[PDB]
Amino acid sequence: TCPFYKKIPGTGFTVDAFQYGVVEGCTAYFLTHFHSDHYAGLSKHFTFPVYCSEITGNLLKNKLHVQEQYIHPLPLDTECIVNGVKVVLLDANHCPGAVMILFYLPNGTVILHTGDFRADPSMERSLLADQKVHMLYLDTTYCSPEYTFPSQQEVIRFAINTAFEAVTLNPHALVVCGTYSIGKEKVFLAIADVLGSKVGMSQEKYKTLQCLNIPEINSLITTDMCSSLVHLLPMMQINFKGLQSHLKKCGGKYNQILAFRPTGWTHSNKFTRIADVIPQTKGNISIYGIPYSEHSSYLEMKRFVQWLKPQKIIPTVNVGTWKSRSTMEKYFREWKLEAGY
Ligand code: NI
Repeated sequence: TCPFYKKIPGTGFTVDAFQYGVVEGCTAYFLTHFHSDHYAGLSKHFTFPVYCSEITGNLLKNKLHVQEQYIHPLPLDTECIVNGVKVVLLDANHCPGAVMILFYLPNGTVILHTGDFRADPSMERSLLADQKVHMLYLDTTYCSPEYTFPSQQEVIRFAINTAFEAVTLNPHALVVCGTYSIGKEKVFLAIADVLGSKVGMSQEKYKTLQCLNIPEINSLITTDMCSSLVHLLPMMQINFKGLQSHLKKCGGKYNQILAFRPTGWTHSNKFTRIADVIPQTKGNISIYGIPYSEHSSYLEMKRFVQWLKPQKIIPTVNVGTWKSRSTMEKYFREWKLEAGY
């Protein structure tokens, strides 16, 4: 049954609740972003209003074939009225089109639902600064102190330098980047840009990227693999068997693969600096695991919450075990006592 943490009290609204069939008494279904655990259940047969960002609206229309009369895209940073309730969509710093949602209840409660987000100090100068939030529905993906990772900027620097160096030493090396969903486009686009190549990918993937309102995308991507030395493949195929295979397919245009697997977190983060990352190598194939996160680290999350000072926190991630739940509630209490709210 629809869980309580996907329901907005005092409204007929749900958030990311498309896999439960008809949710009793739901008058508007909000979608934070186009990732499968969140959209699961949408299709061309959905006949209720869906509210979302313009980019997420493009992906519903073109990838899932949701009919246009049920898609209600909203501009960001703009006060809008949905079924008589004032709402604002804010940038979530997650994947393209990902939003957080501010609900202004008739009775005067203000509710922020983060969707998936990577908290950042820039959010402290959005519309959020202008009024108090009583309840926070928080993306708690990495809510434990062991989760540290570098800035996105430091990680992209690492990848750019690595790739530029390898291909300048060997102009017959191919770079491969793994993907299984939107997000993390900066990885493969930054590399292609430093090498003066377009990124080659399947037609299905090129279609997905054309939905995202990225400036000058026609200049950076292509479905012609031959003319490209940065290839995007499914994340599944980023392993020695999968890469040896792909290399055979290129017909001796290339003699070496350098591949990137942008993962969330890995236990090498507790020990290893970004400067200190090494690949796994077999033969003429090297694989780099890089910690490019589109979720908040524990410290980023803690700062955002201590800044916002909500009266109640509702976790949306890692809620399935008692030990998880109970550990998160302990951190919330530490944060609150340390900051004085
Ligand atoms: Ni997500």
